[PDB]
Amino acid sequence: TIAWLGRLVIERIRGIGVAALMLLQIIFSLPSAGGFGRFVYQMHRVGVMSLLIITVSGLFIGLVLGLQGYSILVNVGSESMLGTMVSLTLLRELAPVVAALLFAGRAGSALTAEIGSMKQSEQLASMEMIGVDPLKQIVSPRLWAGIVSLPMLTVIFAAIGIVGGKLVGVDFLGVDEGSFWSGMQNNVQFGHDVVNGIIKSIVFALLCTWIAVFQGYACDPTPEGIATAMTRTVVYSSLCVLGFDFVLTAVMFG
Amino acid sequence: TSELAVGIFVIIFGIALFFLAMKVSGLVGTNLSDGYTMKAQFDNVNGLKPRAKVTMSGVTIGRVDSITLDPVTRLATVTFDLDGKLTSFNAEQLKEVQKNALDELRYSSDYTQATPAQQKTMEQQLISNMNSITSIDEDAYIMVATNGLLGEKYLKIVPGGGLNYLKRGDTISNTQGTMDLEDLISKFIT
Amino acid sequence: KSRTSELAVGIFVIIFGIALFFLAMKVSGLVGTNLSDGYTMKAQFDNVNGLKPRAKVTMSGVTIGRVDSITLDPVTRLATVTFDLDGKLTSFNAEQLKEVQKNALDELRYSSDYTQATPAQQKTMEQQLISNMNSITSIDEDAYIMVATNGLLGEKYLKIVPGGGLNYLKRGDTISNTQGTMDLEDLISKFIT
Repeated sequence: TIAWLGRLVIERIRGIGVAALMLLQIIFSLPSAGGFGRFVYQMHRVGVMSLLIITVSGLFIGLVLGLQGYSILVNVGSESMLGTMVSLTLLRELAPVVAALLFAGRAGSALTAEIGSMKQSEQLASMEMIGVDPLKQIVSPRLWAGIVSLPMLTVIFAAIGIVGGKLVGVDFLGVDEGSFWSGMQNNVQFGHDVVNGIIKSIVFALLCTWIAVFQGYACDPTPEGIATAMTRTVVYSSLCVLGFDFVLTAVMFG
Repeated sequence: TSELAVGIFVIIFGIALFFLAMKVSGLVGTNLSDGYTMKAQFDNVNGLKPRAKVTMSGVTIGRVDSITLDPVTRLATVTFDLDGKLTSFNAEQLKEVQKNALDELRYSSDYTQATPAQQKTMEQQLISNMNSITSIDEDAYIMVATNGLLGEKYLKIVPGGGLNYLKRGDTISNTQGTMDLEDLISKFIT
Repeated sequence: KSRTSELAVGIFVIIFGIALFFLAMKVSGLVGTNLSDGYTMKAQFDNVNGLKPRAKVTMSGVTIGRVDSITLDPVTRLATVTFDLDGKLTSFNAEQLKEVQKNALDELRYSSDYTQATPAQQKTMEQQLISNMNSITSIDEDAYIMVATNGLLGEKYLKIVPGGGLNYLKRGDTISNTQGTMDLEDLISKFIT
């Protein structure tokens, strides 16, 4: 009856312990430099194949911020405020979260599904007998592609969001280019409004990809488990991004 | 074993269900305070908001509760909510008032020309009255006020002294005025 | 695969406990920290209209502390405000203290009359006047407090105006000399109407 929940919680938490151990091995020892020349290939499916989604969302978010900012800011200071609010919002809160979640979706479920199949088909297992450690051959380049790709995407998301904001806020709705640009320069500091967006992005890139690899590399070889793993990678990295985003922003701007 | 699964079930499960309800109602609608209420007349409550602050010496005492109009006198009536721990405020205060009564009463012809029975009657009504006051003295004004050169609204409730108190629930009578820019302009006032 | 199971839980407990700590600790950068040596002081006022908890305290325009609480005494009609001052700025460096202790005594014994006291009395006064200074800050005997406005719009804060005294107040004591704000209808009643 009740003990059921008890057992569920106990096992899920044991699994986090396992994930921590896996992460340690993959990051801790990677001497096979000759085979890491392929991670550039792996990046194709994490980074290159995801620009379309990040770019389109960045444009819609920029345009939305432009319109909502404007309808509020006409009562307070659009001439000075569209610039400052569009750029701070995108650099501090949205590029690191919206790109992080779209990424967790598009790259995250695809990646976990792929590791999942590698395990389910027994293909991965056959490598143990050939002496090729699957963590160094299969997992390593996938985790690294995730680390590099999300941060570069995060920057693009914001770059597009700025275009979106200006396109409506300045060009269709009647605001000065001068004060838009100077306002942004007056209030946006590289140190640390641009820099903190990047730091949060690295944290999310590691946490989110780490989960996707871990769940794909599941214990139970049952077909039902692939769909379960895919749903869970989206849910867990999604909450983790929001949880960590809160703490990091609390420090960075508090 | 079930030994652990049961302990794990209870923790969090039995916290989280109550947690969601208590961490919301305590923030959006459930409260408890030793509140008292009082009524007042005004000639012109221009712009005073329904949730504006009420103050004595600048310490927040309470809140504006409700602002209404009497259509046949064309007067405004405003009700207050005052927090008693900051105004009545304890038992010692009653004793201090009784002491002040011993100093202020019987300091005049009221007792000099009165028989002991009349003097006792005056002391007895004093106790009855003071037993239910919230320490705003009868000489007090009420007026409207504001945060500053821009912002929201409030009510200063200053005082002026003497052994005469408004009973809790009564109406502060001697009130006056507002400030309005329309009239300052027509009168050419600085 | 029974043996691997245990280790896995131990890893969880440690990584999780660390994560809980990280959150509890890191948020202190903004919430729950006094950011000071923690000395407190009290003062009373006639009118504190527009102060907030967390308004700044200053000396010579340098941020020196915080306004922590405001309360009203119903039978005196005075407000009581409690301060939090930072000892790194308000205490004397011990070397500076040596100077303060000695110049304070030179005035007290020579401009004033301690040298006319029985030498035993002179030593007693010097010994406690000075050991008492292990309890003091730089605000002297005649220091004022008054409430202050910040900008031409903004929240009200508290100003300390030192200078002219010889002795010092002990941390935990009450500053006696205070002056209240002016309300707008009463600048008008005093200077215009």
